[PDB]
Amino acid sequence: PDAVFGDRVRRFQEFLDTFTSYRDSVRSIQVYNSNNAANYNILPHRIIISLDDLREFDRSFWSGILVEPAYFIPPAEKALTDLADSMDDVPHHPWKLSFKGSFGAHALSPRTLTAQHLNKLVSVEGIVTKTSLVRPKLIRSVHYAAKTGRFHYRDYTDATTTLTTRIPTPAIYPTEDTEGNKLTTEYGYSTFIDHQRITVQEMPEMAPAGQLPRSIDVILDDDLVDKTKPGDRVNVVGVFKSLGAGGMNQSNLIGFKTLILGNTVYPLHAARQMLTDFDIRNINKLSKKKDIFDILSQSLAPSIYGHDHIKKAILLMLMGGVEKNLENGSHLRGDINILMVGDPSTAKSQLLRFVLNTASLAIATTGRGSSGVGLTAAVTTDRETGERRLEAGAMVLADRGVVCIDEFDKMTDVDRVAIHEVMEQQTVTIAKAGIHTTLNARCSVIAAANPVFGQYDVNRDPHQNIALPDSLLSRFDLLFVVTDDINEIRDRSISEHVLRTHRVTIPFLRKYVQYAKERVIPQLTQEAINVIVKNYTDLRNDDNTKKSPITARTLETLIRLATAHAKVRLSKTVNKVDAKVAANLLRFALL
Amino acid sequence: MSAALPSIQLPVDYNNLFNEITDFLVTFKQDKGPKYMAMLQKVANRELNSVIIDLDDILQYQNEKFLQGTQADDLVSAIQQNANHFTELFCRAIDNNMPLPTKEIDYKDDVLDVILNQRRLRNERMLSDRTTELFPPNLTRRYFLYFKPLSQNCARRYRISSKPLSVRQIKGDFLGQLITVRGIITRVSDVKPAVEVIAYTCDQCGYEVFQEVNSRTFTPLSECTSEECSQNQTKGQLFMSTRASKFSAFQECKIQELSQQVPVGHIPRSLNIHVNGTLVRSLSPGDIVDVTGIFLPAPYTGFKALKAGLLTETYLEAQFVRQHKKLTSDVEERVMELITSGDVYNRLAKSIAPEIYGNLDVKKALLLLLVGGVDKRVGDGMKIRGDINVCLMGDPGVAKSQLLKAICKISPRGVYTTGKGSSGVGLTAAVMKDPVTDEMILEGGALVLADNGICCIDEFDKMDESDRTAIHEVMEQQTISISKAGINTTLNARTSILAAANPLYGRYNPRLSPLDNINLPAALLSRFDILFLMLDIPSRDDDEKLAEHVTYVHMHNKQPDLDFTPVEPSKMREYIAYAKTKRPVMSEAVNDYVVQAYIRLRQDSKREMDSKFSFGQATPRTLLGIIRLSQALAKLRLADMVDIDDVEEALRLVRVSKESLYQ
DNA sequence: ATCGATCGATCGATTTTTTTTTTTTT
DNA sequence: ATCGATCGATCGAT
Ligand SMILES: Nc1ncnc2c1ncn2[C@@H]1O[C@H](COP(=O)(O)OP(=O)(O)OP(=O)(O)O)[C@@H](O)[C@H]1O
Repeated sequence: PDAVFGDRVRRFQEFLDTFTSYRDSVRSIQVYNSNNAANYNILPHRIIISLDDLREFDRSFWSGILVEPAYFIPPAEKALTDLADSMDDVPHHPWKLSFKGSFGAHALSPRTLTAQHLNKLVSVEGIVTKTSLVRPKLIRSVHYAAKTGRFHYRDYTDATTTLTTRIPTPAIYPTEDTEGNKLTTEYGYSTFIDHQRITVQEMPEMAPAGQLPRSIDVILDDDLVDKTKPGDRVNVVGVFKSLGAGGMNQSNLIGFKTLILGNTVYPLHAARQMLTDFDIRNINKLSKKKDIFDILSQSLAPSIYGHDHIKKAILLMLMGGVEKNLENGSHLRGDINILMVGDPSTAKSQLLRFVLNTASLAIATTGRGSSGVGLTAAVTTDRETGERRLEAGAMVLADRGVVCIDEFDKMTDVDRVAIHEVMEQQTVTIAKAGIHTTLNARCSVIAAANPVFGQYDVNRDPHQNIALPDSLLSRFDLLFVVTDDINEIRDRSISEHVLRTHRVTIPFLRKYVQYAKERVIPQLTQEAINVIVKNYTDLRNDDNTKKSPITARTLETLIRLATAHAKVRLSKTVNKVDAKVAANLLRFALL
Repeated sequence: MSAALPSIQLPVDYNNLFNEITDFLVTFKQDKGPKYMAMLQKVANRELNSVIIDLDDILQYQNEKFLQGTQADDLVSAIQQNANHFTELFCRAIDNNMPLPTKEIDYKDDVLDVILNQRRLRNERMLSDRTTELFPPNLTRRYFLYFKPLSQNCARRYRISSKPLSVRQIKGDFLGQLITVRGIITRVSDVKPAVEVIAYTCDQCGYEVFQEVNSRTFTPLSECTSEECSQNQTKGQLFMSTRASKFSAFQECKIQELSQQVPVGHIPRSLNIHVNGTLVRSLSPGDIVDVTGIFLPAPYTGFKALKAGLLTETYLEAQFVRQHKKLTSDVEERVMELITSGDVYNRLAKSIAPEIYGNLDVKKALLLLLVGGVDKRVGDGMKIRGDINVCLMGDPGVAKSQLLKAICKISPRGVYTTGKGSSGVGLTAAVMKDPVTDEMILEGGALVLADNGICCIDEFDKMDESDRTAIHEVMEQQTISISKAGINTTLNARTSILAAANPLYGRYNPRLSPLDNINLPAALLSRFDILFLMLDIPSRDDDEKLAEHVTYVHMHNKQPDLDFTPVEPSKMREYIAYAKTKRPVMSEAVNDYVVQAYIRLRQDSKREMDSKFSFGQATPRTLLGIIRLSQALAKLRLADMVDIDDVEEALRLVRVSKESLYQ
C-alpha cells in the first residue's frame, strides 16, 4: 500500500486525538459492548463524526473527502478500527463514520444531481420511496476438509463493496479445496450482511412548478438497513456510486445505473424530539392551569374564526384516547374519528391543513383515492428475484398517525367497506393473490363532506343529508355540520381578521402534546361515570325525540373524550370534571 | 493452494471435543444407566427414527466436565454460532456407539431395512469373492436427529439460543445459527420425500453408484463409473434406482409476524422455512409457534452472475417446534357440576354471551342452533334439517355482530363471516393459481368450510344475489352446486346458518309495515325458522342499568355477578354433542297437539290477512322446524321423551320472535 | 509411408416475464 | 456457469 494510504491513516492520529471527544465515545461503545457481555453470560460499530474538525485540521483533507472520499476514507476507516484495537485490546467489523456536517457543496437535493456531484460524499434528502425490502448477504466463507480436517476459508467482494472500485471476484462458492476433500458449507464463522436498497424522491414542497419528482436510490447495509420506514422525510449523506457498465461490458444506448452509498441519513421532521428540562417545565408549568385548554383551542385557529368546539375535539384526538386492549379478548377502538360537513366554503379542508402540519403522521386524502388507499394493492408481480412483495398503502402507512379526508363523500364506497374494516375493526386484512395477512391499522382519522344537495344543508333533514349511509354514520365519533349562514354582525367580525390575514406558541404545542401522549394515561374513574351515566342515558331519553343516530358507541366515545381531556389536564387519573367538557362539546355535538 | 483460499486458525477445536462428544454420547448420569444408551438402542430397536436433543442437558454435563473437571472448552458456545457441524459430526459418532443387532429384523416390519441389508448383502459380497469401496456413513442412516434449545431456567442459572424473536429481529449474522423465534405459520405447502444420493446401477458391471445431491438440484451422472466397466472397452449403462436410493421427507412453511412485534409502520414479514423428517406434518397454516431451528442460506442456481453479490437471501431450517395454544367417561361428571345444578336450559341459556347484557331470551334460542337436531331420515330418501337457521333483524348495530363473535368461537366448526366479506365464490370451491407449487389447485371455503357447523354472518343484505342464491340453495342445505367450468359437482354443506341483518335505511320505522322494512327476499325469509327483531327504544331505567354494565367495564375485566357463573365452553361444549347423541323420539301425545296449535297458527296467521304485523302463512316448514325445535330442546333435557312443555316451550319463542314490533 | 479415425482441447452460446387502470352496457 | 460444436493432432491401418 502507498504511504499515501498509510500517511492519511498516519494523518489521522492527532485526529480524532483532537478533537478527542470521539475517542472515548467509541470507548463508550466499547464499554456498552462489554456491558452486554456482562449480563448475557448491541450497538453498531459505526460512529458519528462532525466533519467540521477537518476545517481546523486539514482543509485539503477536508474538501478531499468531499472530493475523493473514496481515497481519504479507507485509511480513516483503519485508524478508527485500529485505535479501536488500542482502545480495548484486552478482551478476547466496518466501524463506519457518519458525518452530520459540516456541509456543504454537496448540500444538494436528489432532483438536482451530478454529473460533477457524482463520486462524492454528499447530503441528499427527501421521501423514502419506495424502499426495496431487505435481503441477507454473505462476504466471508469457511469449510472443513475431511478426513484431514483443519478449516477452509473464503472471502467475497461485490460491486457495491466498500467504497472504491475493486476487481470483481464472484467465486461461485468454495468447495473441494486442495487436497480435493469434500468441503461442507460452514456458517456463523463466515461473515454476513443483510442488504437493503431504497430510492428517495425529492420533496414536492421544494419541487419545481410544472414537473414530476424523481426518486433516486441508495444502498442500506448492516445498521444502515431498516433504520427508517418508507415514505419518511430524511437527509441521506454519502458518496455517489456510478458502478456498472455503459453497454460496453458486452459488445453490441442508455447506461450507468447509479446511487449514493452511506452514510448518516439523519431522519428529519419538517419527530423527534429533544425535550430537555426548561421546555418540559413549561409543560409542567402549563399543566397546572385548567385555563390552558382554551388557549390550546385558540392557538389552533390562527387564521380561523371560532369553531373552537370543533377545535377542542381535534387536540382530544391528538391524545389518542388511551387504547385499552382486552386480556385474551378483542380491544375496543381507542382513537377518535370525525368528519366535517356543511355548505361550501366552510374552510373545513382548510382546517385539515392545520391538522396536516403539527400532527406529524399523517397522510390526508381527497375524494378518490384508491385503488385500496392503505391497501398494498399487491405490489407485483415479483419485484424482485421472483419475490412477491406487498407495499402498504397510506392507510397502513399512516398507522399511529392522523388521517384527513377531503371529499370523503365523493369517495367510492368500494373502499368504504374497507374503512369499516379500517375504523370499527381498526385493522387491515389482505388476501389478493397472494400473501394472506391481517395487519394493524389503528390510525387516527378524519374526513370532510359537502351537503348532499345545495345550500339546503340547513333546511333539509340531516338524514338523506349524510350522503353516505349507513353504518358510516355510526363509525365517526363526531360529525359537525357547518352552516354557511351569514350575519352582518358575523361578517363584521369576519372582515378585519380576514383583513389582518393579508398583512400559546404553535410548535410548543406539538411538543406539549407529544410528551402528553406517552405520559400519562388517565385510566378511568367512576366519578366521571356517575354524571355521564345519567347523561348518555338521558341523551337516548331525549335526543331520540330530537335527532340520531344514538348508540352506545357514542357513549364509548365519552370514555374517549374524557380520556383525552384527562390527558389535556395531564391528570394521572380521570375526573368527572372532564366529562362536563366532553358532554358539552357533545352538547354542541347535538347543538 | 496457499494464498487464495487461505487456511485460517480458530481457537475453537472439536478434535478432542468429538471425543468429548462421545464422552457425552452414550454415557450419562442424571437420567439404571444413562438415557443415551438404551435410547440409542431404542433406535437400534427401530421403534424410533427421530433423534431428539436439547441444550438443557449439555449444560449439566458441561457442568459435569466443569466442576467436576477436568476443564474443557464449551461446546454450546460453538454451537449456536454454527451447529450444522454438530448436526453431523456430533451425530456421526452414532455408528461407533450403536449396538450391533440390536434385535430381530423379521420380515415386515418394513421394506428398506430388509433391502438395505440386501444392499449391504450385495455390498459385502462384492468384497467376499473379491479377494474396497463401502457404503458411506451418510448413505445409510434411517434415523433423523433433532435439537431443542434451552430458554431457560438454565439461562438464569446463570448461563440465549432460545430467546423468541421477530422476523424483524432477524439479523444477517444469525445465518448458520440454530435459533428460536415466535411467529405465525403460513403457506405450509405439502411435504415430499427427497433423495440425498441417487442409486444408479450399471447392469453389465453392476455394483452401486451413489452421487450426492444438495439443495434444489443436481447434475446426474451417466455411462458407468464402476471399475469393472472402468478401463474395459464396454461401460455399463445406468439409471437411478428409486428402491435403492435413500429419501428424505421435505415439508415447508412461511412464518408471519405476530403483529405486536411489528413496528407501527412497514409490513408483516413472512419467513420461509422447510420441514423435514419426523418433524414433518407438525404444523398447519396460520398456527402460532415458537420456532426453533438453524438458519442457513441456500444459493444459488441462477442467474449466478446476476447475483452477485452473492446476497445470500438464505432461509430458515426447522430444528424443533413449540406450538402456541396446543366419552362420556368421567367427563360426564364435568357435565355434572351443572347436572347437579340443573337449569340446563336456562343457566346455560344465561351462560350464552355473558359479555353482552340482557336479551337472554335471544340467547335462550341461541342454545338451540348451537345444538339443533335431530334431522330425520325418511328412507325415500330425503333427509330433513336437522339444522336451525336464525336471522337477527335490527339497527343500528346494537353490537349484534358481537353475538356471532361468541357463538362461532364456542361452536365446533365455528365460522364467522360477513356480506363483503366472503362471496358465493368464497362459499364454493373456486379455482386459483397456487404460488410456488403448481398449479391452479381449487380452494373452497365458507359454506363448504362451514359445513357441519354454524356459520355466523353480517352485512347479510349486501351479500347481494350471488350469495343469496347459494344460501338459497344452502337452505335446500346438504348441498353446494357448481356447474361452472368442467366442474359439475354438488358437495354437501351441513352448515348451521345464522345471519344478523340491518333494516332498511336509516333504521327501522315503526310506521313501516313488516317485510317492507326488511331488505331480504320473502322466499329467503320463509325458509328461515326464526328472526329476532333488535329494535331498540331508549328506556331510562334500562339505559342506566345497561350503561351501568357499560360502566362496570371498562371498570373491570370480570363482568358477571349479582349473580351468576357462566359455564366455560370446553366443559359446556362437551354436553353439546353429548346431548346431540340423544336424538329424542316424539311422544304422540305432544305430537297431535303440535298439529292442533298448527292449524290454529294456520288460522290466526291467515286471519291477519293483508299487510300489517304479519307474517303469514304459518307454513309447515316452520312447524316442521318447530317440531324439530322440541327435538332440539329435548336434547338439553336429553331423555329423548319430548315433553309437551318442551314442545310448547318453542311455541313460546315463536310469537316472541315477533310481536315486539308493538314496542 | 499415405491415409484414416480417434480423442481431446479448442472454440462459443445459452440461463426471468403478467397485474392494476380501464368502458361501453342499462 | 455449463454444454455445445469446431478442429487440431496422432496413432493405427494399408
Ligand atoms: N372560520 C374561518 N376563518 C377564516 N376563513 C374562513 C373560515 N371559514 C371559511 N373561510 C373562508 O372560506 C374559504 C374556504 O375555502 P376552502 O377551499 O378551505 O373550503 P373547503 O374547506 O374545501 O370547504 P369545501 O369542502 O366545502 O369546499 C376560504 O377562502 C376561507 O378564507
